[PDB]
Amino acid sequence: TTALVCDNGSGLVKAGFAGDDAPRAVFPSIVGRPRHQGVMVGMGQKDSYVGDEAQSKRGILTLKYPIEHGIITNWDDMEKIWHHTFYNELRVAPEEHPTLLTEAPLNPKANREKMTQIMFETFNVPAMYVAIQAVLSLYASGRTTGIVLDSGDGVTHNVPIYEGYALPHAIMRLDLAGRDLTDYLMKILTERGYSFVTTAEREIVRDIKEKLCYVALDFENEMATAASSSSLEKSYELPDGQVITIGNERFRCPETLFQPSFIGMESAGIHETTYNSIMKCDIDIRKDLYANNVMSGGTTMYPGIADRMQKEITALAPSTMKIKIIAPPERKYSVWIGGSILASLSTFQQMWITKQEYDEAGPSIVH
Amino acid sequence: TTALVCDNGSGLVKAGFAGDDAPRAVFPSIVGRPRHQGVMVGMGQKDSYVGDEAQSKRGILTLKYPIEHGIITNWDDMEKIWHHTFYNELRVAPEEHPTLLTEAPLNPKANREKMTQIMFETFNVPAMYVAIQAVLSLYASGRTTGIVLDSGDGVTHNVPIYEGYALPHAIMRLDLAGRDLTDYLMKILTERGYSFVTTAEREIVRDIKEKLCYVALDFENEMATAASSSSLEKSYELPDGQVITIGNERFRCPETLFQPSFIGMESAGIHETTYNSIMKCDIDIRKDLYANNVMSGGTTMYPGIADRMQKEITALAPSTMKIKIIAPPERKYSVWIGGSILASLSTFQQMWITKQEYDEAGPSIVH
Amino acid sequence: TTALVCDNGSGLVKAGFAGDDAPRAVFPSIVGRPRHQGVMVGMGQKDSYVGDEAQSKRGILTLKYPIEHGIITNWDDMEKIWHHTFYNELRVAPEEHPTLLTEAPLNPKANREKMTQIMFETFNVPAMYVAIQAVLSLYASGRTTGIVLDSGDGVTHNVPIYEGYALPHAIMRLDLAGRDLTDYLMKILTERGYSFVTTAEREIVRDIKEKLCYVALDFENEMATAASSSSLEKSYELPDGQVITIGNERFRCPETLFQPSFIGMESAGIHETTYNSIMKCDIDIRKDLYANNVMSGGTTMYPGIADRMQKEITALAPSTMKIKIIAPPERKYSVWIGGSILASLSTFQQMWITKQEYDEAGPSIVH
Amino acid sequence: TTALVCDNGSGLVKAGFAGDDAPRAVFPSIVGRPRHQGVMVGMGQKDSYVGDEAQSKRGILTLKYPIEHGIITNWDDMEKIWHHTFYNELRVAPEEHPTLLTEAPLNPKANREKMTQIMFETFNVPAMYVAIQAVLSLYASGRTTGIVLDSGDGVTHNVPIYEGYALPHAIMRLDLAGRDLTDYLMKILTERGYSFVTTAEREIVRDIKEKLCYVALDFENEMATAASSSSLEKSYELPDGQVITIGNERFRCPETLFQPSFIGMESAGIHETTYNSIMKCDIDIRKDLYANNVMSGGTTMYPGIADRMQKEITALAPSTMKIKIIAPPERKYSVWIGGSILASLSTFQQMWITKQEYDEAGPSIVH
Amino acid sequence: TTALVCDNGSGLVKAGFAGDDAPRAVFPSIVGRPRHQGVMVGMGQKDSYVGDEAQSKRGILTLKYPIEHGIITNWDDMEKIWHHTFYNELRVAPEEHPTLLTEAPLNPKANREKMTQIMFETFNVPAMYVAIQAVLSLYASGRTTGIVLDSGDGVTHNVPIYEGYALPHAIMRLDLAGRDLTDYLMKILTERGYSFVTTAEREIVRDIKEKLCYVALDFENEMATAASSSSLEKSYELPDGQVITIGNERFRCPETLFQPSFIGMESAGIHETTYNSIMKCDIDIRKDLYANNVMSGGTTMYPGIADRMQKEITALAPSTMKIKIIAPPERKYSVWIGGSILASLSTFQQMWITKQEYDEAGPSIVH
Ligand SMILES: Nc1ncnc2c1ncn2[C@@H]1O[C@H](COP(=O)(O)OP(=O)(O)O)[C@@H](O)[C@H]1O
Ligand SMILES: Nc1ncnc2c1ncn2[C@@H]1O[C@H](COP(=O)(O)OP(=O)(O)O)[C@@H](O)[C@H]1O
Ligand SMILES: Nc1ncnc2c1ncn2[C@@H]1O[C@H](COP(=O)(O)OP(=O)(O)O)[C@@H](O)[C@H]1O
Ligand SMILES: Nc1ncnc2c1ncn2[C@@H]1O[C@H](COP(=O)(O)OP(=O)(O)O)[C@@H](O)[C@H]1O
Ligand SMILES: Nc1ncnc2c1ncn2[C@@H]1O[C@H](COP(=O)(O)OP(=O)(O)O)[C@@H](O)[C@H]1O
Ligand SMILES: [Mg+2]
Ligand SMILES: [Mg+2]
Ligand SMILES: [Mg+2]
Ligand SMILES: [Mg+2]
Ligand SMILES: [Mg+2]
Repeated sequence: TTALVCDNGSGLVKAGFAGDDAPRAVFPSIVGRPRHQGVMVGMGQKDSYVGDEAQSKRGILTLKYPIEHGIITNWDDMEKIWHHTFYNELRVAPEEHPTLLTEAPLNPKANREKMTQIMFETFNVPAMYVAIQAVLSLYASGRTTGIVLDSGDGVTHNVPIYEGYALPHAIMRLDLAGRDLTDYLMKILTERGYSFVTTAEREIVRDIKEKLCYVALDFENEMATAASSSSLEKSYELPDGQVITIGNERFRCPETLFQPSFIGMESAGIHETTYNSIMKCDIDIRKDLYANNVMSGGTTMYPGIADRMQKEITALAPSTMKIKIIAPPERKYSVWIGGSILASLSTFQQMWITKQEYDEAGPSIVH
Repeated sequence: TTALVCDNGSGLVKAGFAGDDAPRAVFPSIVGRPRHQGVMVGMGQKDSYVGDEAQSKRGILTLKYPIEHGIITNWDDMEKIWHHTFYNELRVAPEEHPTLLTEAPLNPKANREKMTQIMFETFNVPAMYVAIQAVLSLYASGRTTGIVLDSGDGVTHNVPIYEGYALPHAIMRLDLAGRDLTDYLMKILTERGYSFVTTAEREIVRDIKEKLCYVALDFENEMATAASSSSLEKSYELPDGQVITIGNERFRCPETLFQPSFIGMESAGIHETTYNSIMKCDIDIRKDLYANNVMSGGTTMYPGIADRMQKEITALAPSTMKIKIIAPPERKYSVWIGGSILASLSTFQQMWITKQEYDEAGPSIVH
Repeated sequence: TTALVCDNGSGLVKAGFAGDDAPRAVFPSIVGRPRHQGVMVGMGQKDSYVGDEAQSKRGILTLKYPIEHGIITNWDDMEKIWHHTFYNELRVAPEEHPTLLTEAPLNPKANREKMTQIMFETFNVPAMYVAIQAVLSLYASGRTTGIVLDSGDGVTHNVPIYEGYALPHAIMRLDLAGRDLTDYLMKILTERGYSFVTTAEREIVRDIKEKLCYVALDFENEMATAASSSSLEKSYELPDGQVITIGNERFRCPETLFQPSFIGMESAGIHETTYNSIMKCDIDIRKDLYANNVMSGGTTMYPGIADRMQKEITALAPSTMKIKIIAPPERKYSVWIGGSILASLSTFQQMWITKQEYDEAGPSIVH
Repeated sequence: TTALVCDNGSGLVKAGFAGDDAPRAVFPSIVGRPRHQGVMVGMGQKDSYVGDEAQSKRGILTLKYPIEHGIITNWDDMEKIWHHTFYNELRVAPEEHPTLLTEAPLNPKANREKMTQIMFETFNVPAMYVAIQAVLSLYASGRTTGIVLDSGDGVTHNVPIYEGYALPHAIMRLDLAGRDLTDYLMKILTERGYSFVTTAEREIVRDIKEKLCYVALDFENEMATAASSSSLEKSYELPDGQVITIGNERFRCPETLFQPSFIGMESAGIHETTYNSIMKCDIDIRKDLYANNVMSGGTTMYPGIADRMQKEITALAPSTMKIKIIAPPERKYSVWIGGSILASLSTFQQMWITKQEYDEAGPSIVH
Repeated sequence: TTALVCDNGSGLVKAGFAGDDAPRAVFPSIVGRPRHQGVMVGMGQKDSYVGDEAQSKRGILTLKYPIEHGIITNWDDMEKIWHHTFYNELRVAPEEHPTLLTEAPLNPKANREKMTQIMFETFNVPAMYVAIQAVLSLYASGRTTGIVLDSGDGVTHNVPIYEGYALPHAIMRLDLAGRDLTDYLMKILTERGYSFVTTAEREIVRDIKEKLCYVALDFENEMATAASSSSLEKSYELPDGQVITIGNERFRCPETLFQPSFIGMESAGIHETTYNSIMKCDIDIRKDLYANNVMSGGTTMYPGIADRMQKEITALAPSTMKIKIIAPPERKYSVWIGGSILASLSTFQQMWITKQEYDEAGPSIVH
C-alpha cells in the first residue's frame, strides 16, 4: 500500500512515493490560461494548462500561482494541480494510498480543513495527514534538536525544536521568499533598462536569480567594489537571444533577506528572526539551538548564505559559544525527504486520519 | 456536399473544391470594358469582359481591378467576377455547397459584411465562413507555430501565431505588393525609353516582373557590377515582337520590398516589419517565430527572396539564435491549400455561419 | 422587301440587291457632256450622258467625275448617276427598298448629310444607312479582326479593327489612288512621245494601267534590267489602231504607292502608312493586325502588290513575327459584298435610319 | 538669477522660468528630418528640423521622438531639442540659471547621469537638479499627502506619498500612454477604412484623440448603444479636407487604460494599479490615499476619466470609505507648475547639485 | 563670364544670357530639308535649313522636329539647331560661358548623357548643368511650394514641390501636348473639308490653334450651343488667301487635355492627373499644393484653361478647401526665366558640372 508524500509549497510541487530518496514529480505550481483568444481549428483547445506544460507555453499564457504565502488563494486551481499531479505524473488512484500533505506553520485554519475536505471528498483517500514543514526537514537532517529556517517561495519560518517536542510560542513566520525576491529583482533590474513587466517574464527573472545571484559576506564592501566592474557583472542570455549584464543586482537581490527594508518591510532580517526565535526559548536550550540551526527550502540555495548567517548570528549572540549552521546539499528537497522517512516509520501509522474517522468526527479533528 | 474554397486576392482569384491539391480555376481579377466604342454588327456585344477572357483582349479593353489593397473598391465588378467564377469555371449552383472565403487581416469591416450579404442574398449559400489568409497558409505548411509573411498583389502581412492561438497586437500589414512593384517597375523602366502608359501594358510589365526580376543578396554591390553589363541585362520579347533589354531594373524592382523609400514610403522594409512583429511578441516565444517564419503569396516568388531575408533578419536579430526561413514551392497557392484542408476538417464544420443564423442574428455575427 | 446596296466610289458605282454574290450594275461614275455643239436634227439631243453610255461616246464628250477623293464635288451630277442607276439598270422604285450606301472614313460631314437628304427627299426611301468602306470589306473577308487597306480610285485607307470594335485614332487616309496613278502614268508616258491630254484619253490610259502595269518586287533592280529591253516592254493597241510600247513605265506607275515622292507628296508609302497605323494601336493587338492585314479596292489589283507589301512591312516590323497578307481574288467587289452580307444580317435591321426618324430628328442623326 | 524649469516628457517639452504660473515654451519633442532628398537651391537646407517647426512641415519630414517611455533613445536628438529650447524660445544663456529637470520614477540610471553630464558639459550650468514627476504634481496640488497617477505620452505612474515622505516599494509604473493609445487608435481606426500608416499621420490621429475621444462610464453598455448611431459618431476634418466619421472608436480608444488586454498586455488597468499601489502601503495610511488620489499629465485629459475612476476604484475598495478623486483643470501642466513652485522655495536652494560638486564627486552623486 | 540658359523643348528653343528678363533667340526646333531636288545654279544650295529660316520656306521643305515627347530622336539634327543657335543668334563662343540646359522629368537617361557629351566634346563648355523644367518654372513664380503643371509641345508634367524639396514618387508625365493637339485638330478639321496632309500645313494648323482655339468652361453645353452658329464660328485666313471657318472645332481641340479619350488614350485628363499627383503626396501638404498649383508652357496658353481647371479640380477635391490656380502671363517663358534666375544665384555656382570633373568622373555624374 505504501504512501504518497505531497509537498505543496508555492512555486513547486514535490511529490512521490514514500520510502524513496527523492520526489519523482517536481514541477511548478502554475495554472496557465491563454491570454489571447486563439483562432485556429484543431488547436488545444486546452482552456487551462498546468505545471511544466504551462512553463512550455508562457508567451501565450497568463501564469497564475494558486497558492500565495502558503495560503491557498484559488481552490479549483489547486485542485487542478493535484489532479494533474496524481494522474499525469504519479499515475495513481488515490484510493490505493494514504497521503501525507505539507503546510507552513502558523497558517490559517481554512487551508487544513478545506485541503482535507478535498482529499477525502473529491479524490477519495483511505487516510491522510497534514504536517508542519520544519519538522519534516528536521527529520530529513536525521536529528532531533535544532532550529529550522525554512525559506520557500511563499514564506520563511523559524521553528525551534528541542529533543523532539516543539516551542510554538517561539515559532516565527515571515513573508519573504523567492517570490518577493523575484519581484524586487524585477524593479532593481529595471534600473539597467531591462523591463520585465509580465508573469511569464517573472519566471525568466526567477531563472536569473536561481543561477546568478549570490549572498555577499559583507554588503557595503561588495557594493563599493562594484564600482570597478570585474567579476561582479556576469552575462546571462534570455530565451529570445538577448544578453543581460548584471553587476551589483546579482547580490543586492538576496541582500533583502537580511535587509527587508529594501522592500519597505519593518520585519527584521532572517538572522534577527532566527536570533529572536532563540531568545524566546528557555535559557537552558539556547546553546543547542545555536549549535544546531538547520536550513531548508529553495530560498536557502543562494551561494554564500550560510557564511553570512554565521557572521551575523555570531555578531548578535554571545561570542563565548559555538554557532554551527547546518545547510546540507539537497536541502531544497529536505521537506519531501522528511515526509518520506516519516511515512516509512511504523510508529506514525497510528496517526493517519482515517476516511471514516473524518466522516464521523468532522473537520475539526485535523488539528 | 463538400465545399467551395474561394481565395479572392487582388490580381488573382483561386477557386476550387475543398479537399483537393490545387485550385481548378485561377484567373486574374479583372473586369475589362471596351475602351473604344465599336462599330460592327454581330460583334460581342459583350459590354463587360471578365478574367482570362479580358486578358485575351487587353488592347480593346480598359482593365479594372475591382479590389485594391485587399479593400473591395467596386462591388458589382466583384459580384461579376464571382458569378463568372461559379457558373463559367466551377459550373456549380452555390446552393449546393458551403463556401469558405478569404480576406486580409486588419481589413475594413465593410468587406466582411458586404461580402457575406452578397453571398447569402445574391448567390444563395447554405453556409459560409471568411478566414484570415495567414492562418490558412500556416495550415498549408502543416505547422501550428510560426510567423507568416504573406505578400500578394494588394498587401503584405505579418501574422505571428504561437502553438495555435494568435497575437493580434503584433499583426502588421503593409501596402507593398505586386501592384506597387509593377508600377515602380513602370517608372524605372521608362528610363530605358520603354514607355508603358496603359492598363493593358501594366499587365505586360507584370509579366516581365514575374519572369525576369530577382532579389539581390547584396544590393549596392550588384548595382556596382551592373556597371559592366554581362549576365544582368536580359532580353525579353513583347507580344508586339519588340525586344526589351533590362539590366539593373531586373533586381532594383523587388529591392523596393526591402527599401520602400524607392516608392517614397516611410514604412520599414519587409525584414524590419517581420523583425518588428517578432519584437512585439512575448519574450518567451520569439525563438520559435525566428525559427519558423513562413512565406506565402505571389510576391514571395522572386528568386533570391528567402536568402536575402535570412541575411537581413539575421543582421537584425541576436546572432546567438537560428533563423530558419521556410518558403516551400507552390507557396503562391498556400492560402487556397490551407482553405481546402481546413474545409476538410470535421472539427471546423461547427464554425460555418448558417444561412438561417445570419438571417436571425444579422450582419454583426460574421466577426 | 430586301435591300439595295450602293457602293459609290470615285470611278465606279457598284450596285445591286442585297443577299447576292455580286453587284448587277457596275459602271463608271461619269457624267458626259458634249464638248462640241452638234448641228443635226433628230440627234440625241442628250444634253447629258451618264455611265457606260458616256464611255461609249468619249470623243464627243467631256467626261466629268462627280466625286473626287471620296468628296462629292458636283451634287446634281451625283444625283444624275443615282437616278440612272435606279431606273435604268436596277429598274426599281426606291420606295420599295431600304438602301445601304457607302463612304470613305474621315470624310467631310457634308457628304453624309447631303447624301441622306437626297435619298430621303429626292428619291423617297423607307430607310437607309451609310457605312465605312473598310468594315464592309472586312465582313466580305468573313473575319472580325484585321487591318484593312482599301485603295479605290479616289482614296486609300488604313482601318485597324480588333475583335469587332475599331480604333478611330489609328485610321489613316491618304489621297493616292487610281486617279492619281493614271495622271502620273500620263506625264511619265509622255516621255515616250505619246501625248494624252484629254479626259477621254485619261480613260484610255486607265485601261493601259489596268491591263499592263504591275508592281515590282524590287524597284531599282527592275529599273536596272529595263536597260536591256526584253519582256519589260509590252505592246498595247489603242482604239485608234496605233501601237504603244511601254517598258519601265509599266512598273514605275504603281511604284508611286510605295514612293509618293514621284508625285511630289511627302506622305509615306502605303507600307509605311499600314505600319504606322499598326504602331498607333495598343501593344497587345499588333500581332493580330500584322497577321491579318486585308486588301480591298481596284487599286489593289496590280499584280505583284501583295508580295511587295510582304517584303516592305516585313522590313519595317520586328522579324520575330509572321506578317500574312490576305488579298483574296474578287477583292475589287469586297466592299459591295460586305454591304450585301451586312444587309442580310437580321441583327443589323434595327440600325437602319427610318424616313420618319430622319424627319423628326433631323440631319444630325446620321452619325 | 531665478531658475529654469524644464519638463522633458515624451511628446511635449514644457519649459519656462521658475516662479511663473505656466511654461512659456511648450512644443512637441520631435526631430524632423526630410524624407525626400530635395532638389532646389536656396531651400532650407535645414538637415534637421525641431519642435513646432517640424510640426509645420510633417509631409516632408520623418518625425522622430527622441524619448520613448521616459527612456532617452537618441541622445544627440535630445541635445538638439534642448539647444533649440534654450536659445530659440527662452532666449537664455544656461550659465546664468540653475536648471531643474524632470524624469519619470523607476527609470534607468543612464538617463540621470547622461542628462546631467550633458547639462554640465555641453550647456554649462551653475547647478541643476533632477526630480521625480509625481512629487512635482503633488506640490502643484498644494498638498502633502496623496497618491499621484501621472499619465503622460510615454508612461503612467502611481506614486503614493504620505505626509511628505514617499513609499518607493509601492511605486508602480506602466507603459500605457498617449503614444500607445494613438497607435491603438490607428489600428482600430483602420477598420472604418481610414489608413494612417506614416509618422506624420500618427500626429493627425493624436489630434483626433485629443479632441474627440472620451472615457465611457460603463463600457459595454455604451458599445451596445453604438448599435443605433446618434451622438456617438462625430465628424472630424483632416488637414487635407477629408471628413472622418468615428463612432465607438471615440471611446474604445481610451478604454485601453482600463483594459490593457486591447493592446495585448497582461498589466492590470490603471484602476487596478492605483488600487494595487494603495494595497502595498501600510494599513494606517490607505484611507488618506483613497481620499486624496491626484491626476496629472496629458493622458488624464480625456473627458469622463475621473468619473470612471471613481466607479472602478469604489468597486474594488471597501465601500465603507470615501474615495475622492482630485483632477484639477490645468493638470497637464501640474508637473511644470510643481517644478516652478519648488524652485521658488528657499529651503530647496541647498539641494541643487553644483557644477563644482559634480566635478569633484562625479556622476554617482545625482542620486 | 555670365551664363547661357538654353530651354530645349520640342517646338521651340528659348535661349539667352542669364540674368535677363526674356530669351533673346526664340525659334522653332525644326530642321528643314528640301522635298524637291531643285535645278538652279547659284541657288542655296542649303542642304539643310534650320529654325525660323525653315519656317520662311515651308513649301519647299520637309520639316522635321528633332525632339519628340522630350526624347531626342535625331541627334545630329539637334546638334545643328544648337550650332545655329549659338553662332547665328547669340553670336557666342561656348567656351566663354557655362551653360544651363533644360529637360523634362522622368526622361530617358540617354538624353542627359548624350546631351552633356555633345556640349563638352563638340561645343567646348567650361561647365554646364541640366535641370528639371518644373523647378525652373517654380523659381520663375518666385515661390518655394506648389504643384507645377508644365504643358509644352512634347509632354505635360505634374511635379509637386513642398517648401523646396520635391516628391519624385508623385511626379507624373503625360504625352499630351501642342503636337498631339495639332494632329487632333488636323483630323477634326478635315470634317469641314479642309485637308491639311503635310508637315508644312501642320505648322499652319498650329497657328490656327494658337490664335483661335479656347477651352470651354462646360463642354457639352458649348457643343449644344454650337447648333445655332453665332460667335463660335470664326474666320481665319491661310497664307494662300483662302478663308477657313471653324466652329466647335475651335474649342473641341483643347478639350482633349481634359478628355484624352478623343485621341484614344486611357490616360486621365490633366485635371485628374494633377488631382492624382496631389493624392500621392503626404496628407499634411496637400492643402498647400491645392492652393498653389502653377501653370507653365505653351500648351497652357489657351484662353479659358485656368477657369476650367478651377471647376474640375474643385469638383474632384473636398469642397471645404480653397484651390487657387496661379497662371501668370508670360508663363510660356517661365522655364527660361527660372533658368535665368537660377543662373544668377551664387549659391548654385558650386553645382555646375565642370569640364574637368566630367573628364575624370565620366558620364555617370550628370545625375
Ligand atoms: N538555486 C537557487 N538559488 C536561489 N534561489 C532558488 C534556487 N532554486 C530555487 N530558488 C527559489 O526558491 C523557490 C523554490 O523553493 P522551494 O523550497 O521549492 O519552495 P516551496 O517548497 O515552498 O515550493 C523558487 O521560487 C525560487 O525563487
Ligand atoms: N513568379 C513570380 N515572380 C514574381 N512575382 C510574381 C510571380 N507570380 C506572381 N507574382 C506577383 O504576385 C501577384 C500574385 O500573387 P497572389 O498571391 O496570387 O496575390 P493574391 O493572392 O492577393 O491574388 C501578381 O500580381 C504578381 O505581381
Ligand atoms: N485590274 C486592275 N489593275 C490595276 N488597277 C485597276 C484595275 N482595275 C481597276 N483599277 C483601278 O482602280 C480603280 C477602281 O477601283 P474601285 O475599288 O472600283 O474604286 P471605288 O470602289 O472607289 O470606285 C480604277 O479607277 C482603276 O484606276
Ligand atoms: N486634451 C487631450 N485629451 C486626451 N489626450 C491628450 C490631450 N492632450 C494631450 N493628450 C495626450 O497626452 C500626451 C501629452 O501628455 P503630457 O503630460 O504632455 O506628456 P509628457 O508630460 O510626458 O510630455 C499627448 O501625447 C497626447 O497623446
Ligand atoms: N497662344 C497659344 N495658344 C495655344 N497654344 C499655344 C500658344 N502658343 C503656343 N502654343 C502651343 O504650345 C507649344 C509651345 O509651347 P512651349 O512651352 O514653347 O513648348 P516647349 O517649351 O516644350 O518648346 C506649341 O507647339 C503650340 O502648339
Ligand atoms: Mg517549502
Ligand atoms: Mg494572397
Ligand atoms: Mg472603294
Ligand atoms: Mg509628464
Ligand atoms: Mg516646356
